[PDB]
Amino acid sequence: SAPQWFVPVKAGDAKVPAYYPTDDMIQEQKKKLRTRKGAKITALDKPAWN
Amino acid sequence: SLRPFVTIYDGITGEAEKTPVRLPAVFLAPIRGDVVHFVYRNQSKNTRQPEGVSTEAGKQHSAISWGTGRAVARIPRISGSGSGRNGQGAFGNMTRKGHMFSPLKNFRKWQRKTPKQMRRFAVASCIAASAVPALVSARGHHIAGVPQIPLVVNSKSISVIKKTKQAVYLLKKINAYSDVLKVIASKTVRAGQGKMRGRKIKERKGPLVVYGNDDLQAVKAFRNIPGVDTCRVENLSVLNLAPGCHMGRFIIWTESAFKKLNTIFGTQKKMAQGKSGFRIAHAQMAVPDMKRVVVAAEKAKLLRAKIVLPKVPKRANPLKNWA
Amino acid sequence: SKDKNRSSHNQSHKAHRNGFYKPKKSAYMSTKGMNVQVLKNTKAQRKFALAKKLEAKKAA
Amino acid sequence: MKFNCKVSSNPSKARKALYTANASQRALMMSARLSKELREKYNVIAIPIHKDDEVKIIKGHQKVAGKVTAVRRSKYVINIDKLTKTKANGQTVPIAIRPSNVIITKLFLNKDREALLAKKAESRKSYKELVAKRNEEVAKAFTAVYPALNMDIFGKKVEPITEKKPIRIPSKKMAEKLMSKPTLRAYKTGIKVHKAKNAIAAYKAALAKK
Amino acid sequence: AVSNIHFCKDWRSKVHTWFKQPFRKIRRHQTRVEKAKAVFPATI
Amino acid sequence: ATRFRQTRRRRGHVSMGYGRIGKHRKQRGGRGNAGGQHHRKTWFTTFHPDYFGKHGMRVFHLKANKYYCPSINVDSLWSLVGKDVQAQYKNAKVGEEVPVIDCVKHGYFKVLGKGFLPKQPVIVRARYFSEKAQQKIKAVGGACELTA
Amino acid sequence: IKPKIVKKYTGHFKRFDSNRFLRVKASWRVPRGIDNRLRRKFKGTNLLPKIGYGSAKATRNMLPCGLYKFPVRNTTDLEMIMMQNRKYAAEISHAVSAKKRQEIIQRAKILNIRVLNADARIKKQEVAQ
Amino acid sequence: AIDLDRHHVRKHVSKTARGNNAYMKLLVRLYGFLARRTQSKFAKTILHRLCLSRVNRPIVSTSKLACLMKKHPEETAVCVNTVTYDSRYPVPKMNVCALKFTKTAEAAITKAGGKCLRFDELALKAPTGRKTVLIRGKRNVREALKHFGKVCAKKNPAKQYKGKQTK
RNA sequence: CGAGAAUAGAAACUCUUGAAGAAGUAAAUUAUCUACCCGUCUUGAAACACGGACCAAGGAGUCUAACAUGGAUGCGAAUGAGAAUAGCAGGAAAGCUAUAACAUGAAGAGAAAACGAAAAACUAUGAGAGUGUAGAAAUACAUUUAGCAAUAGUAUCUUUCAA
RNA sequence: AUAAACAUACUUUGAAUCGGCCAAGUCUGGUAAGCAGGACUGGCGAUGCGGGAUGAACCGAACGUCGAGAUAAAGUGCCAAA
RNA sequence: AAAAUGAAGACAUUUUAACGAGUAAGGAAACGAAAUGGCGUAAGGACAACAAAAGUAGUAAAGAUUUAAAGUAAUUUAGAU
Repeated sequence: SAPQWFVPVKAGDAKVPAYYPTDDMIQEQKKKLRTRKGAKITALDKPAWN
Repeated sequence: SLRPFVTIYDGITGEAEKTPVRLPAVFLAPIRGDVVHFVYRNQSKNTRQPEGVSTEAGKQHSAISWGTGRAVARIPRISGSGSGRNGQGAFGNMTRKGHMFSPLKNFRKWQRKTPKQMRRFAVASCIAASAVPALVSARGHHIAGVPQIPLVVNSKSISVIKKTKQAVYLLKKINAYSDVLKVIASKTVRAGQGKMRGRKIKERKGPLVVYGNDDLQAVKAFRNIPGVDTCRVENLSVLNLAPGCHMGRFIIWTESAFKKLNTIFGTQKKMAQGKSGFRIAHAQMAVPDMKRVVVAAEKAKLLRAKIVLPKVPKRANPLKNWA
Repeated sequence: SKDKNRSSHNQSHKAHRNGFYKPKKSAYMSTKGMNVQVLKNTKAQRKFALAKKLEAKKAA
Repeated sequence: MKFNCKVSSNPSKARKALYTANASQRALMMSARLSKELREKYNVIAIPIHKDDEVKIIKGHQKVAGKVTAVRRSKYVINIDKLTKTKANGQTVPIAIRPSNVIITKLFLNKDREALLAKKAESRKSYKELVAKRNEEVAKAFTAVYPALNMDIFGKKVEPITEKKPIRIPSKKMAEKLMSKPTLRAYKTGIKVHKAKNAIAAYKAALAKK
Repeated sequence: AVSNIHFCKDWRSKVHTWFKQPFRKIRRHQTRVEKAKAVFPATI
Repeated sequence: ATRFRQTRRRRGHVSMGYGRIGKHRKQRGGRGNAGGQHHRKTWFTTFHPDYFGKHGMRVFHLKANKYYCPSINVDSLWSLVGKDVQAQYKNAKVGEEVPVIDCVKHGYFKVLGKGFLPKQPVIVRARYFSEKAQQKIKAVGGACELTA
Repeated sequence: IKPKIVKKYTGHFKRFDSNRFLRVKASWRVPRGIDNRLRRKFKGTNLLPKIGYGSAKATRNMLPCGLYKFPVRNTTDLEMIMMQNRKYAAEISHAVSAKKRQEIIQRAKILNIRVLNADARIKKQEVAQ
Repeated sequence: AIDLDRHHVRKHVSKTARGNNAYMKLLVRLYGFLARRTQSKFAKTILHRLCLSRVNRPIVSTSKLACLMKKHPEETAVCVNTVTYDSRYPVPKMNVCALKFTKTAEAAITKAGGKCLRFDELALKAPTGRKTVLIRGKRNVREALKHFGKVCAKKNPAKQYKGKQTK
């Protein structure tokens, strides 16, 4: 498996080292920013803790 | 002392000799960086040539101070008139065209003494470090491909080498050419005022070819190769085995020189023959490892368990904090 | 050019920074100048007791 | 390395003898190389340049071929009729060329170049027969030790020794403790960098296989 | 310790340096060899 | 190593560690051992209390070779021949063959008696002997020989 | 994630009398004069560098982007921080040519490493290009 | 502020191995670990004596070891200092652990049937110390101590560094 | 009514502003508070005490020799013998090798003549090693043993008119 | 009784210094001095901060960079916070 | 200062507590839990693309002028001309 710090990206025909894989087996992954969850939706009648 | 075996390779055919050679006892001497540093710091100064300024430089005037009452300082002044030099500053240290602070004298101490037994201690410690691949590579040598880091070549192959094309061929066979090409590719020019004095090129250090008494014809072959230095086994010193006071030089031994090592340096129990009065010292520790003592003391149930420091709670106010 | 002659100002403050060095115990136990006959008796017994102590060591 | 104690390796002394050299030693320094056609005819590599010779510029802006019209030894240059520059008001002046940027294509050989060229030719042959005598002697000593091999092995490719016999020495445990901090940190980083490269190489190979 | 140093005179003109020492060996050894080649019984 | 002196650490300090009230002037009481009896008398009294005066008889030309007499004690005699020889002749007595210690050959002229000898006979050859040296050699079963 | 970098003094500790005299530079020197106004710490002029001004240990030598500077001279020197791209940022040396700068910039994008001199020694492609 | 008798200054006790000796550094690492874990006063003693300066670790001769080991037949003398050889007196059979052994001292001890141990073997065999006898050499025998003080003193005069015209 | 204890219960949120420039930082100006000329001698200088018109470059605890203390280093009753000097490879102001004169030390006192060290030591306190009990986590007591360094005091011995 | 284990006892090597000045529920000479010389202690010198308008010594209090509070000497008509 | 951890992480480790004024003066280098920590000038010996072309440089060095960044500070780093 890949190291946790290794996120391969595609190279536009630029020179690459031997160890770096070719882009044909490199798949891009969409950048992820959000890590928190939104507020849960409770019943209309029940009041919020806040 | 089991003294593990060491293989000897043929420089031309690449075939290991059928008779291994016991590792000389000089390779188990303590590797003392502090002792090497003391010797190298002293020995590196022994090539210096005497220098000094002219004795009469800046003192060739008949100047006397004008004294006070003339609105000028009391530094001596050149006498006479008619030129711009007259009435100017004189011998004084801070004046222009005068003598400097205490002039350098040619009878300074250029060379440094060192006890003989401390010099032999440092060579043995430098030889031992040449058999540690970690220290050899960390010094800046490419020894990833060599068969054995105490690299020995047959004395039969050495005796046939008469040209630099053959010496280069042997170095390729034993996978020692990685260092020679590093020196060739990284050669550059000096940075500073050393170029006017003649020192222009600044190369790196490569393998050292230690040869015996029967290899006096193969010396000429290796000397023109860039970054390859040859030294006789007896003439070893800290200036060869630790250039720049970094121990762990990559050394190529020959069969004649390798076998003479035991006679020259002796063992830890036998006084040396070539260097009379000297014997390899014992390290302060018999086995330079701390693991075997811990596990045995662990087996005896003597060590306490590892302590993790408790988290000291922050101070609170009991009068206001009910908890 | 008259100058001040002497002053004890700041002297006690100096003497107490490293306080009064008391003598050690061995100072009070010196025996030089003791009574002549007393030293003779003490020497006589110390010689007698040592010889007895030594002959047992030689015996064993 | 120089071993003749009479000659000096001081750069400053070398330049001083270059500027103050007389005409006798200036002629032998402004030499040029013969062309292929002339080299085959005379078996001579280079000769001192001469007037009315024909040369060909090989380094510079204009690689023209012309006739030597002036051999100025005080300036250590030569002049060619083809290489000129108009001096604003209209007159043209020759352009100086260093004699090491040209090769001679036509000699001006009256009577002394003929004697020189013959002398230069035999010197090449005499050295060639002397090198041949040394080379066989070197080869003869190589056969007496390796009778199954021939000296041509030194000109071909070399096969490294791939055997990797290791040796047990009771100092490899101390290797990390015998380095100073500046050289310990560099050694450990090289190990860490080398491992990471091997990890990416391994992951790439697995992806290539799959 | 009470010092007894005799530098009140002009020692700078009394200083003798041994920079010729490494070349005395070469001189004497070469001359010693030359005599042996001339009449070897003489250097005996 | 000029980079480890105190001068490099006092750059920026005006007086270079020599004081402002009392400067670093040329002299501090005279050149050499000046004033040995006037203002440096407390130094010579304190640290060389017998410096000034005369004592003993003059020797107009002292023959220092006549006082040369290296000494060795009895306990150190056997170290001249080593422990290997000492153990070899450990079981000897009168009548048979006994090793001879040549102190003069080793550069020792007088033999003194200090410490204890091993309980073996031995022959000691030397130029001078102390009274207690001969007693200890004879009390062990040995003989003393004179030389020169 | 980025911690809050707090500086205890954002100004500069200028030398005493460096404003009045041009021979006295602005680089700090402790005044050792016996009657110096600043050394005696008078009112108004009592501003000297003291160890108490040091910034927090956690966020020391950290650039405002939140990473630590790491100088690089070629593409191979980038591999030494290729595993720490969340801690270190590259920094092409001031003497690296424009040709070698392109290789470093295009390689660091492959290795996902932030470069701070990404707009250095760019060619004339500024106007009408 | 606060009226303190004196301010906090570095305690004048060594806590590591003086110098750059790689082996002596590891010994302090070993006994600093043993003293912390085993909590034995013997390891705390050996750790402390390993951190003294060279002048404060005086030598012990084979003659002194023999006298101290007379009534301790099966024991291991432990001295953190170089052990020299007293050629005047014979060396009996005994086991000694010391930092360094003189070539002649090691030969004499071995030839008598004894053993010459280093401090790692002692820690491997007797970590807390069970059949050992702690020994240290004399300190006042140094000739430098003679000249200390005032040579004009009435009670214990010094020894008057020799120099110009000393009688 | 109720401490302990047993048994069951419950916390994940809103709004505004920001590549049309948020937060921070810097420069210039303004405003409130604040600020005497640096170096030096001196009890005391911003001083009506002295040097300083301005800028650049140069500018002052160094070298040799003897001793002592101290930290790192080798060897250790020895250490040094890069004392001169003699050899070795290589061509070398570098490197290596020389059973060696001597220097310091192993013996000290006396002006010198003349001499030249054990009762195989003693006493006191003192480093360390165990076994048991208990608290009980570490640790705190009981008891057996050893007594190094250091300090002090004793006998005994060499030299001195005198220790 | 009270305090004292970063307690205590030191050993070695060494720097600078021995022009001092002020205060006072103190003294001597002098008509007296911001004079001359002393006993004990605290300070200035070597020392900034808050107050006494200003001040080497007075009163409070001695200083790593900051925030919030309770304070000290001393103040609360305006300059000037009360 | 004391505890804990300790072959290499890293920020010269982790935790707790006390402390931090200062002229003359002192605290040389090295010492893993480091017997103060560092910046700069020039020269000498090494190291500087680890897979046989191995630090930077006419795709613009040193220097100079400034703009910003890092450091309590000595100073360093980078952009533009």
